[PDB]
Amino acid sequence: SRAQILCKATEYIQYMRRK
Amino acid sequence: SRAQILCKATEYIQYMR
Amino acid sequence: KRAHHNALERKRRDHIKDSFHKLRDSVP
Amino acid sequence: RAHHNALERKRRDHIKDSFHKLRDSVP
DNA sequence: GTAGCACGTGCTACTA
DNA sequence: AGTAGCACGTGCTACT
Ligand SMILES: NC(=O)CN1C(=O)CCC1=O
Ligand SMILES: NC(=O)CN1C(=O)CCC1=O
Repeated sequence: SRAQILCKATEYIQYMRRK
Repeated sequence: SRAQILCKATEYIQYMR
Repeated sequence: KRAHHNALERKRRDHIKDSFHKLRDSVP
Repeated sequence: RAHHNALERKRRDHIKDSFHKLRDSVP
């Protein structure tokens, strides 16, 4: 789902950018 | 952009991982 | 009737375009 | 027109392709 | 009865 | 001037 894909990458970028 | 954003994101993720 | 659907899809595109802008803001 | 339409069909497809490449990158 | 999708257009914007 | 890029309208399946 396009909404789900955007949310994922966005939530994984945010997490992984704070390590 | 939209396409710019997906490439940038895909490529940013590819490098951090 | 259907304009209700066209207006509702306008909110969905706005939602996707919102998520595009959010994802872009998280990547340098 | 058909030519215009034909390019956008192909441009959309490249956007979807770019959407599936991003879902496959993140765990 | 709404959500996700992809399509056919028309408009602005960028490319040789 | 052609090709990108975007948003709309709109007619689909499919889910919850
Ligand atoms: N913008 C955000 O980060 C919050 N959010 C959404 O809107 C969908 C998934 C998610 O985590
Ligand atoms: N599979 C890939 O080449 C990765 N990629 C591209 O080619 C453009 C930027 C992007 O996301």
